[PDB]
Amino acid sequence: SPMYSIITPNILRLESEETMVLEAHDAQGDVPVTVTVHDFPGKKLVLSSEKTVLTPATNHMGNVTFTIPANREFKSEKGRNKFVTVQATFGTQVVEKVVLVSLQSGYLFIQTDKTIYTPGSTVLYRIFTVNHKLLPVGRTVMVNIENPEGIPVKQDSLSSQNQLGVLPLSWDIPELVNMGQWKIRAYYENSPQQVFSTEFEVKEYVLPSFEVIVEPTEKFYYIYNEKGLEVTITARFLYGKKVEGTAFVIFGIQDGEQRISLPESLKRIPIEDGSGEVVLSRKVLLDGVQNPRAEDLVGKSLYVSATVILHSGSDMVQAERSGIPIVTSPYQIHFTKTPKYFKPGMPFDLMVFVTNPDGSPAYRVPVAVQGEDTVQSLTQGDGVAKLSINTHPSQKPLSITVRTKKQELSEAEQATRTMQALPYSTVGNSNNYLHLSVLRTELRPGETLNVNFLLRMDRAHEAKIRYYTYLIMNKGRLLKAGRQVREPGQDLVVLPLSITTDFIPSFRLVAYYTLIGASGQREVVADSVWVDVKDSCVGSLVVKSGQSEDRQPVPGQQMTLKIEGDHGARVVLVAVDKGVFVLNKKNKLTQSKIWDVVEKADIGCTPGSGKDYAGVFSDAGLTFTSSSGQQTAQRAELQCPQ
Amino acid sequence: EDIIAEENIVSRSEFPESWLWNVEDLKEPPKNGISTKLMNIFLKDSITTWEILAVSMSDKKGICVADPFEVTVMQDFFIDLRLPYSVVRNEQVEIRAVLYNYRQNQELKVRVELLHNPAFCSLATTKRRHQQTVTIPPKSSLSVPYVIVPLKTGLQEVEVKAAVYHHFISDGVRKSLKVVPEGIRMNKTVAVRTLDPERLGREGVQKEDIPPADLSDQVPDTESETRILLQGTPVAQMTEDAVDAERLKHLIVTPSGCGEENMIGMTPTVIAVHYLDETEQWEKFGLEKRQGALELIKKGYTQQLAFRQPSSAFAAFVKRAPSTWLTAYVVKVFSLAVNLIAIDSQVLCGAVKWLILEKQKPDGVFQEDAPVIHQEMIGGLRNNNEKDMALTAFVLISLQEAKDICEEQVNSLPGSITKAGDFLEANYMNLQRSYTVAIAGYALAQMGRLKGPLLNKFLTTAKDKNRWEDPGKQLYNVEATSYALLALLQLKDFDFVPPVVRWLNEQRYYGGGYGSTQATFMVFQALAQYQKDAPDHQELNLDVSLQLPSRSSKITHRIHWESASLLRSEETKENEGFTVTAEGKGQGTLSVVTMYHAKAKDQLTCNKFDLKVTIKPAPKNTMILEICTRYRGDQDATMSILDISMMTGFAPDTDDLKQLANGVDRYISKYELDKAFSDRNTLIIYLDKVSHSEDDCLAFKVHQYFNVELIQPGAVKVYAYYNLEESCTRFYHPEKEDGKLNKLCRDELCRCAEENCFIQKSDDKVTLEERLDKACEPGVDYVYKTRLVKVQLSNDFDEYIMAIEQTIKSGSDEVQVGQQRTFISPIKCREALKLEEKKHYLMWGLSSDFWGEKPNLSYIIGKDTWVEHWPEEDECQDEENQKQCQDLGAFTESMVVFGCPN
Amino acid sequence: SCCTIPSRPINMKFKNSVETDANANYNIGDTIEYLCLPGYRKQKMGPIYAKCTGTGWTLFNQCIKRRCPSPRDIDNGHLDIGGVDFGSSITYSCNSGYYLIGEYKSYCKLGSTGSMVWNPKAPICESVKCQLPPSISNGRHNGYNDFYTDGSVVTYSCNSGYSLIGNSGVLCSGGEWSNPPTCQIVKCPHPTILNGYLSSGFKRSYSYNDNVDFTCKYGYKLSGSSSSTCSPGNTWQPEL
Ligand SMILES: *[C@H]1O[C@H](CO[C@@H]2O[C@@H](C)[C@@H](O)[C@@H](O)[C@@H]2O)[C@@H](O[C@@H]2O[C@H](CO)[C@@H](O[C@@H]3O[C@H](CO)[C@@H](O)[C@H](O)[C@@H]3O)[C@H](O)[C@H]2NC(C)=O)[C@H](O)[C@H]1NC(C)=O
Ligand SMILES: *[C@@H]1O[C@H](CO)[C@@H](O[C@@H]2O[C@H](CO)[C@@H](O)[C@H](O)[C@H]2NC(C)=O)[C@H](O)[C@H]1NC(C)=O
Ligand SMILES: [Cl-]
Ligand SMILES: [Cl-]
Ligand SMILES: [Cl-]
Ligand SMILES: [Cl-]
Ligand SMILES: [Cl-]
Ligand code: NA
Ligand code: NA
Repeated sequence: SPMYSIITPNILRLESEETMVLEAHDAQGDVPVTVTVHDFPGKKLVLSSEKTVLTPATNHMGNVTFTIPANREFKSEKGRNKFVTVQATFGTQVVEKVVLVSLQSGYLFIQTDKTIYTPGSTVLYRIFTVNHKLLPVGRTVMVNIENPEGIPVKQDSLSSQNQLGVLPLSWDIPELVNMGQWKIRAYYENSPQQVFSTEFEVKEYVLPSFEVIVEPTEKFYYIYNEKGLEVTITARFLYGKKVEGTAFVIFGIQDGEQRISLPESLKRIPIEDGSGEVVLSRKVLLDGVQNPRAEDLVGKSLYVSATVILHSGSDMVQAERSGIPIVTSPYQIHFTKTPKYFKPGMPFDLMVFVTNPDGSPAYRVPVAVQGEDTVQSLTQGDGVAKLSINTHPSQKPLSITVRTKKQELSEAEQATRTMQALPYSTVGNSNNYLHLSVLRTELRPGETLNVNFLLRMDRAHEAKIRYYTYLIMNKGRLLKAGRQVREPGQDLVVLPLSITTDFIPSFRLVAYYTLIGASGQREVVADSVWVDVKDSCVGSLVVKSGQSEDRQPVPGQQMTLKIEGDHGARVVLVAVDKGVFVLNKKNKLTQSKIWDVVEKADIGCTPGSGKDYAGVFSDAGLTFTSSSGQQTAQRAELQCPQ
Repeated sequence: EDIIAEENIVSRSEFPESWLWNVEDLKEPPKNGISTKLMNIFLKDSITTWEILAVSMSDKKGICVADPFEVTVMQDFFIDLRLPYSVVRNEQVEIRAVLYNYRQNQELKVRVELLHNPAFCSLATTKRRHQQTVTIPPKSSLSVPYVIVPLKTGLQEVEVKAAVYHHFISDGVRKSLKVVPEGIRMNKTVAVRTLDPERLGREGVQKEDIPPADLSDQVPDTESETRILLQGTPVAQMTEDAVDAERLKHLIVTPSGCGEENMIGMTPTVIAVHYLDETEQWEKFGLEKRQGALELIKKGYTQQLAFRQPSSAFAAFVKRAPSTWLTAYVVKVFSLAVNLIAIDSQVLCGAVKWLILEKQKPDGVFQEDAPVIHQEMIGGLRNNNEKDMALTAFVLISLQEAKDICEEQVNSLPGSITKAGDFLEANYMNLQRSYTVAIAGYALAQMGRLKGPLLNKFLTTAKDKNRWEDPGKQLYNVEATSYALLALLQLKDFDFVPPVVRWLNEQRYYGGGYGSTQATFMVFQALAQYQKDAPDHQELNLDVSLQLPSRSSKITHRIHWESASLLRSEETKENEGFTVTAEGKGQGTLSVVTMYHAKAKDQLTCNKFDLKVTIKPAPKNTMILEICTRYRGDQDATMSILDISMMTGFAPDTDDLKQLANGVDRYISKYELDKAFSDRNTLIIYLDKVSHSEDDCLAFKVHQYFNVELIQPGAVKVYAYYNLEESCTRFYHPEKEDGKLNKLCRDELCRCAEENCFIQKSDDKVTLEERLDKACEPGVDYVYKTRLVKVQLSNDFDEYIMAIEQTIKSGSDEVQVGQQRTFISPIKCREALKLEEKKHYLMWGLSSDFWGEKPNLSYIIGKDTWVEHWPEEDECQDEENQKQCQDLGAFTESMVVFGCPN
Repeated sequence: SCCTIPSRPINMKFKNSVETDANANYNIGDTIEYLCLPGYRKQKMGPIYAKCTGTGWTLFNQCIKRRCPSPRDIDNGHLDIGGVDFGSSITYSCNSGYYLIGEYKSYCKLGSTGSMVWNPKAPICESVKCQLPPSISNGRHNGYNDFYTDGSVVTYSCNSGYSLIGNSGVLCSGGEWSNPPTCQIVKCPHPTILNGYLSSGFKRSYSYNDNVDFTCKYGYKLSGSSSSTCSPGNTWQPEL
């Protein structure tokens, strides 16, 4: 008995290109399918209509791409939840699934010319308007400027149409203005709930002539370190020359929001050849706090303030280095990249992420699984190690403990972490499972990654599985889908997947197979895997000197700026005095910020696997529906749980 | 000479914090996939490192942020002019021009100059430059202090130039600084008015008169700004809770029967879908389930078609005579189900047509000839009393439900509705049962025909103003109350609604069960409609205008609910009273706050530190400099700084400095002590603390190595390290105890002291032709004849109020006729002036002698200003002398009649 | 004697005006002093002068163009700088949505008080206003702001039973608004089909741009593939 199935993203976006994947199982000849999308529950209007015929030559696999109309006729509010009915009909056989709708229509990014402004001056800004594909788009944007109190002082409704995705604006700061952190907040008109923001400080100031860099010798403070916290002070003119002067350095403890100053830490040191050294003593620190137990300081942070005065007395610069964490270990372990579900009897893959106390990845750090012999694994550049443990077949919950194996460290100093993984629940004790595995090396576009498919199931019903089908989730949508062929008797199969700039910054691969169960009922088995891809710009943009004289320019001199980029690209520029950044380096725009915004919006909520097949689908942001009644549960929330 | 002349030096002046805000495109043809753009840019004047950031947008490639590109702009010799963000007007201040020499093996002998600016008292003037010659060792810097006094507010210019002897090298720096008025900025709230035109205003109009701000302590000649702030205050309406989804689970039923039974089973399923759709409660119920509900409904409909008779009416069995009620009910239900499934237009409209043409009497009444078997299913209609009104009402309602669907097919429909409405209207006042009152009330409300005494009977009939009830089945009362709720909703009487809705929900009735169809259908339709008609927020539509006496056209602001948060501001420089008028529905907030500069006592300056500085002759000239500072806090200050700058040509005693450095509780850098006697004229002394209970004092000798004609006052600044803003600065000078540059002040205006005294002359006497020659000179702006009205005294000036009797020659100032002008003279110039009130005078002078702008504009009696006593007519006629008076007459005549020639 | 009589070097004049009048015979080693003409200054330290040598005159020092201040940028405008020396020019452009007022070209010249200045003074860029958001028959847009500039959008909405025809959004560009939508009452006579049941869009009321599909028992008329539309003027233009 032939079975018809449809797979779509768990969440459907307005004004965004979406794809629906249609599959026929055990079907002969051409199959005609008509797919329509309607509003739920009113069915008042057809949002989209498309048709496609599955041919036996294509290996019975089809897709229909549709964009929900921008119109958003279905009214927003009270916010959530909007739904649509998705219907696919294959040769008079109807399969329908109700899917959740997100009104979000793309991304906005805000760029100001500086990070801080004086009253009376002008804030120049640009609003980059892109879709979920990160491509320039012409839409209507609501823009607000908010005071430190949070009140909107200015409200505009603009269009980026014909602006090549770049909306240049400006705001004049009144001479009499409330100081503080001001916010620029913009949103797509159609998607009022998704607000994108940036901040700028308003303050009376003058630019300093030099910068002060205060850096501890260690990114953290070990609580049992007798030496105390050593801090280096560096002072240099913005034009590169070293500073001679006097520095005042003071320390404090930060616990949450509160800050406790350490008066006795105050020291006055000479800055010679642009350099100075200063120490916070363990005794002073420990005397600063009311609690006699030093261990209570763990989890808290230290901050250092340095004020440097030029010998002329003409210029003074204050600089702070904060969030120096107080630790009992120079390392942290994270299981944020490992699946929380294992399949009994099949190797379980742990994706250990080892970091420094500042959040940065840790390189060449040995890591092992506790309760198990050997299994040492080093860390990659991204601070990622891969571990594998063989599991006994049984529904018993899995408790894994990972510890660092750093040679120069005491056992009390090593980092440790424990996670629990639940058994994948098969249908009717079928004891059938699919498992996906990947090499986990640092991944870049232009390279191909092998994806390994391994199945464990009763050998009597084994012969039935001719293929697997895989779906590639990326930036909230389906990017690719396909099939991987397996002959009977073949436990392991390998799919080579070419990786492109479309895979940036990460993707999930969801594979499944279906068969006729021992119950006589239909049976679907699935697994999902998550893989990181190295961040970079899609395409390239580089700025350097065109003169190439290698000699330093003088004031008022003309020079040649060389820009290299993709053809036809619109390039916007700004030149900023470094002193501004000496005063404020918050809210600068970078590519990594963009990729972060993208990763936060992701539909998929887990690293992989699930409680059941439906769990696997939903977790990676998919809806599966079949004629036999096997479907994922309805998704309650737009936000990822946690 | 061997040095570049000042004029030849073009100062650096372009110091923007940001620039190159440019949009470019990679139009250039690309090798591979990359296109290279070469841009020619002119660098700014700043000496620093620029961060150049680029962001690209591509339709194929997307958005890309490039890595920041740095450009360092550097110079072997330069001036860093360190200016504060702002300076107070008429307050002496010290600034630093720091000179940098970054040559490794070459010292630089340099002449540095502060340019003269009429807006600043400084050393430099128009007649004389302020130049110094200094020497800078290699890999070193030198601080050159300038003491100035800002004379006018706004952006003012400071320029410092420097050139190198024996080297074709120079640099200049031209910067602006904000000069602000004295006193402290204050915000004074003139008024706070709640805007509620319906609640606070007659005839929907609210008027508020806002008074002018009382600026009693406001500094003279200071701009004030009045800010008018409008905001809308959003008010969200509270709606009653919707019935939970789980509680309609039992309402989903599979229809079976029997023309009547099928409808009994069809009723709950249809109304449940209706309520869930309306309240969007399909999520908790289960989305997948909705499909299901539908085909039950479909089933029912299909099945019901079996009991449709050739007349298009309905009955339990095909053999049975058709029921008016059951037919009208099939209409009601099908009409409500027309959204959910495809209903045949012919069936519904056929039933309607049958009801009208077959069952409606000439008076509008509908009649039942074949009552249904299941009396239960007709709920409140079961009562024998007032059957005509109740059944006519019911059928009419069914008709209203079908009007939009059947208006074209059925011609008799508008007339029927009207006819029924007439019968309801005619006999409504005689009703004695709450049920009939409620249902007929709803029917009449649908036609907008429920008004006046009828409306009052309807409302009055409600017990406790929450329900419509009668003795008997509770279900009948639920049904009736649902009808009345629908009526109130139709009437939009939202004030009467909330207790009624609360009561229905309080009953906790969820339909289903024997004899429940009417109560179910009606309660759920009524609640669904409540949800539909419910407002989430109160209406905010405001039109607010403010009328300003300064502006002819009023400013109009419309405040709506979406933009309610948005702050609207209007600003007026004039402190004038105005009126604000608000119209429309909603709530608003008006706030009027005036920002002004207020004269402050005690003085702002030195609030954290007391600082006394003294310079005294010491027992080759040497003096003793004493510095006494006291912190004004509750406890001793932490580590602090004394920034000391020497008088011109003075250096600290080296031995004194060393002994001070070895002294405990203070520190002087090895850098300072190592430095030679010259050319460093700045010294920083770091204090480990500053006492708060007594003056901390120190003293050292200073040696005059260089002699100059003009000596710039030295300065001492004290501040704690953590707060540079909270400082105190004192000046010191031998000739002047205060250290203050000589200046004169009148009211809020100050000018640099100059030798411009009126010249007294003459014993020998003067000719008419000299007057004619001098007055006709181009430099002379005005020539007047006037009388001294009043002589007044100022701190630095003598004032003479002159009523201009005749304008012999008129200047830029227009005195017209008989107006008054104030002529002033410095106290040091008293002996030369001889003025008496009530006496006439011929005066004339230069435009350069003007001071300030009207009002209180002054004429300065300087050296070039002519003042001559004019004898009275009686006196003029006598001897001693007739000559002077005749000469004044001729002077006058010649001047007005012929004037001056080109 | 041997030298000659020299004509003024370019950009220079004689220090002594009397020199040419003097007509003195010049010996070897004799010097003549020059001054730089207005708008120029000496290239090197010391005087600018020529010395008579046996083989003609020889020039020591030179005069080169004086330099103007570095130009300030203009708000909402771009600056094209040809140079900053004497007689150089800067041409001013204005960003889109802005127009230029004042002079579009400036030059580095000699000003009174003998100082190099930019003349004329730099122009100012001003926003092109749109203003006057058009009213619509039986509909209100909103707006409440003036003046609107390039890129500004105003969204129209018809209240009550009126149906909005065309785009609800108007864009202000070049001081000119795009075309407003018209909101008119429209009704649609219920679709009738012999032997067709109807598939979807079966709403009680048909106003604007509603849609329907037909399912029918066999032996049904017309062709082909049906579907339907509702169009303004209550007309229905396709394949019943
Ligand atoms: C649906 O998706 C297919 C990709 O393959 C399918 O994807 C699933 C979602 C199911 O539908 C399955 O049936 C199947 O696995 C898209 O096919 C793609 O076609 C494009 C061209 O339109 C191919 O891109 C390139 O085309 C250029 C020429 O223009 C060639 O030079 C390139 O070599 C390359 O062929 C592409 O290879 C192909 N598959 C991929 C990887 O995307 C199909 O476009 C899509 N259907 C619709 C309606 O969008
Ligand atoms: C108007 O001025 C008042 C008084 O100066 C402000 O009140 C202070 O505001 C500052 C920040 O500007 C705070 O640091 C103080 O804590 C405030 N003091 C008090 C007692 O409120 C007030 O903020 C100003 N008005 C506005 C609109 O900000
Ligand atoms: Cl296949
Ligand atoms: Cl440039
Ligand atoms: Cl009919
Ligand atoms: Cl010259
Ligand atoms: Cl200029
Ligand atoms: Na990534
Ligand atoms: Na400077």
